[PDB]
Amino acid sequence: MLRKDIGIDLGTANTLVFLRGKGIVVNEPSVIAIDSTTGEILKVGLEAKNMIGKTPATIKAIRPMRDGVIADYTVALVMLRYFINKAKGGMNLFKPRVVIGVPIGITDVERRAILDAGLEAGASKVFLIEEPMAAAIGSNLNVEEPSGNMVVDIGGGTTEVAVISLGSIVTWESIRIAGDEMDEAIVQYVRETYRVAIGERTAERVKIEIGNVFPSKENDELETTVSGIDLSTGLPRKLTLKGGEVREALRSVVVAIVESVRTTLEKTPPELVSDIIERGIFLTGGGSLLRGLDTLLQKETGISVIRSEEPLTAVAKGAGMVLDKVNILKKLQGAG
Repeated sequence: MLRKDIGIDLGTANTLVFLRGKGIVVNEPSVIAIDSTTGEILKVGLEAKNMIGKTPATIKAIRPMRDGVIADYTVALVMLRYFINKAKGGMNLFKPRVVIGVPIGITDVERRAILDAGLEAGASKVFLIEEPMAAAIGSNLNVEEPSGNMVVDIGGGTTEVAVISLGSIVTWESIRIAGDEMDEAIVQYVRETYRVAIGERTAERVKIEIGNVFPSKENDELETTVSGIDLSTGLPRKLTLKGGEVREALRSVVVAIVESVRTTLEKTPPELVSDIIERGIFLTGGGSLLRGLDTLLQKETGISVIRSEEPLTAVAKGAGMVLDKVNILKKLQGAG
């Protein structure tokens, strides 16, 4: 196409870009590294993320997106522009149409900030789409049908729970407790339990390697090691963590997620709840990969929980795909 159609999952942790007719063309951490004094852009993406917790005073590794929205506008803009340009494979004579995912609980001010960023970033037209909706579309769930589709989307910034029907969200809950809060909980557990200071990236690695929320011998037996500073001696220290401890460290976050799902179901229209019981709950998002999360939610809700086939790319895919679905596109907020 001359005018590209782009779908963007601008996450607090990772940014995915879908290009209609090509697929996912961008999959990089939502991090930008700059020279702390001049403001020169040093790196964007993976090379920038690799700097987190390891930068000299002359470099600042920034994650402009937080809680599913723009935390630092000027930096978010530069990052967004970089990713869009990269998605287009170089500037074209015609500015692309762009759809960006947003949390349902986003405010009008936060919405406008993203629309403006999109236009300044080079889009001819920008549209905003709720993440769970994009996630459902990207997963080929027939969102336009009058059939209850409950999606639990856990990203890095927010946990979104929505019951979808007729191309729209009927009931929902949006909490700013997700992937980032999980890493944070691990960092905190280690500090409090062992008086050892570890970084955000080490905590994330632990989450990925042995993160789990359902008790089982298998999960309890999972183990890995973390390295940091023993705050009692000031000496470097390596220690082993087992699944049981990580599950406990994640208890509060899980409780909050379980509660958001339970709360949404309770206020969902009965006919839709009837559909959900038959259809099951769809679990997706990068933050939903915790071991036994589907098992836990199924036990807590009494309803079958099905994991997304492509939990990381669903939102970007849907955002791109909606550009070819007029009936849904028509209802999205836009600018340009």
